[PDB]
Amino acid sequence: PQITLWKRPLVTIKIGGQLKEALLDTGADDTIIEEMSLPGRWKPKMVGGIGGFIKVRQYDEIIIEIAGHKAIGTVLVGPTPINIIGRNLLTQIGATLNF
Amino acid sequence: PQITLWKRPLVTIKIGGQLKEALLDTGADDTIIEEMSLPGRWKPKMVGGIGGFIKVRQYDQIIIEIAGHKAIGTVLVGPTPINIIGRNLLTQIGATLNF
Ligand SMILES: CC(C)CN(C[C@@H](O)[C@H](Cc1ccccc1)NC(=O)O[C@H]1CCOC1)S(=O)(=O)c1ccc(N)cc1
Repeated sequence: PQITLWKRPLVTIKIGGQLKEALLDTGADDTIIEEMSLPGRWKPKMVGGIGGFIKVRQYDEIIIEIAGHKAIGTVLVGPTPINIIGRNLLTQIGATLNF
Repeated sequence: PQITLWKRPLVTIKIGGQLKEALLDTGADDTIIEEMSLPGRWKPKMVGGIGGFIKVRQYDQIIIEIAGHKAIGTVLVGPTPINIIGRNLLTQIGATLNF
């Protein structure tokens, strides 16, 4: 699809067997999802931006379906105020910014 | 242009005759730039990011060029990790997300 930016570019995703809403975010280097259980090992990471940093769990090799497009990569899990699909997975679904 | 997302989508902007670098951020509702002088009056604004909400200065009807496209609109000035062009000005320059 072509998504305009009059409103937040929210899409449905499937992760961990769960349907969620997430923001398509070209300003985010990596994908971050609100607290949930994911399989496998993880390591701690700090991510920050406006208002400072938060501590997250980094899970690798996670499959996520994004508006019907499947893609695999690292997913961070932590107390994000919104679910964010960052560049590490946007590239996999062929997302571009056009103007 | 068509901008892929393998690297951060950084572009040149011009504000007040000065060139700066900024991030095209579909996840940002608002445009926020690092401390600088802008003309006119400002109003208070609370901006929410990954770490919480912070106080910034809101300037309206500011002329800004973004990768050679003209925009005139609201610019926030505050503690940001990088200059961010958000949806308020991305819409003006006709940017869309495509996949
Ligand atoms: C600040 C930019 C450079 C980076 N962030 C992405 C931004 O899109 C971020 C996304 C977001 C939306 C709403 C609430 C919370 C976060 N929007 C943001 O702050 O909007 C502010 C700035 C003006 O408008 C409002 S991040 O969330 O800190 C982050 C960093 C690292 C990764 N791996 C993932 C996310």
